[PDB]
Amino acid sequence: FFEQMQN
Amino acid sequence: SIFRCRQCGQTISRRDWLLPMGGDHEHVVFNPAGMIFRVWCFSLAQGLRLIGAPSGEFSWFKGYDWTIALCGQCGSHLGWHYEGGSQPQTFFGLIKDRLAEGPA
Ligand SMILES: [Zn+2]
Repeated sequence: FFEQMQN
Repeated sequence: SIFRCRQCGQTISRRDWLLPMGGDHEHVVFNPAGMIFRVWCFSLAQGLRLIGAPSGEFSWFKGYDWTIALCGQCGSHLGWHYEGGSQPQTFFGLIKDRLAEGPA
């Protein structure tokens, strides 16, 4: 999940 | 003229608060996981929850550090808060298709 939210 | 979270209706921003960063409010960008986002820049937003501490890594906007912005109500990823920069110091990059536009 965190990977998909990184800018 | 206002933008709400598409998932739950939380009030997030306003059309009046669109910010043309580098000439345009709209930036099409991808992250290291290859996700593409249509990001709309806003001066101001509300109803968000900023998670973690700011990071300059992979920043799409020169001189700015980002924190992930979730909907403060439903926890949906809505974009990023940008800070640590100049003119302006801070702004929000919100994912257009995660917002619903409608009457005030
Ligand atoms: Zn929401």
